[PDB]
Amino acid sequence: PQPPKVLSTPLEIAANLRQLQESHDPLIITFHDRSHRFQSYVVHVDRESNTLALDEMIPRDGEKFIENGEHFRVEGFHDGVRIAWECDHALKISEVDGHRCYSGPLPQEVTYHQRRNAFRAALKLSQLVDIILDGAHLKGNGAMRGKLLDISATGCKLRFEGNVEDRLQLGQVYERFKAGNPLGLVDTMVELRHLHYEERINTTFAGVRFHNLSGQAQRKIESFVYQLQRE
Repeated sequence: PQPPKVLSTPLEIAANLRQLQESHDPLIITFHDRSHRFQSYVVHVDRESNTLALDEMIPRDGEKFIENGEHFRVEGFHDGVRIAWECDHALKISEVDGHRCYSGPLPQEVTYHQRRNAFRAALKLSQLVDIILDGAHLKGNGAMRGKLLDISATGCKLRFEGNVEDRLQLGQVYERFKAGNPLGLVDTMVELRHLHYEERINTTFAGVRFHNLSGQAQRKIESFVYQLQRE
């Protein structure tokens, strides 16, 4: 679990906002009591002037709510961290070289949340590792063949052809998980944490957590994770 850090100083607040800016990290703007989510970007951060400017709404019609001076929440990711805050102040709509933006004071507080205990390295789609998901509590007939999509020191993301939801159970433990080269995992225990089926591409994705791993198994998983980002 663990809740997000609450950043409450102009120094920290501006530093994180500058990162969203310099990286052009997309923001999702949600207006109070309005379903639709709009997109923006941080385009100006000036701590001395206590000024923050957001990029023109997308869709453009959302600018209407800023004119209405409606309250909204803003959230964006930077290097895996969810940076979020509330804007309850009136913004000024400005236009520079045709590009418009909304500027106002820096938020008094910003939340900083990153929930994963270990970095997940994604595998190139052209180099997916073959895996087998199996165990005594697996429903249906036979072990399930699949592919490894991402992996961290603590778990991994798997891919299975077709819909396999009914053959699995959230929270269930599978003691016969295997992974081919270059991991060479055998008789590994994994616990299903999340899954969903995507009809459009007839694929079920699942997130599992490792359990009771030997040192050798850990060093092998961790060295792969390390190597995956080496490239």
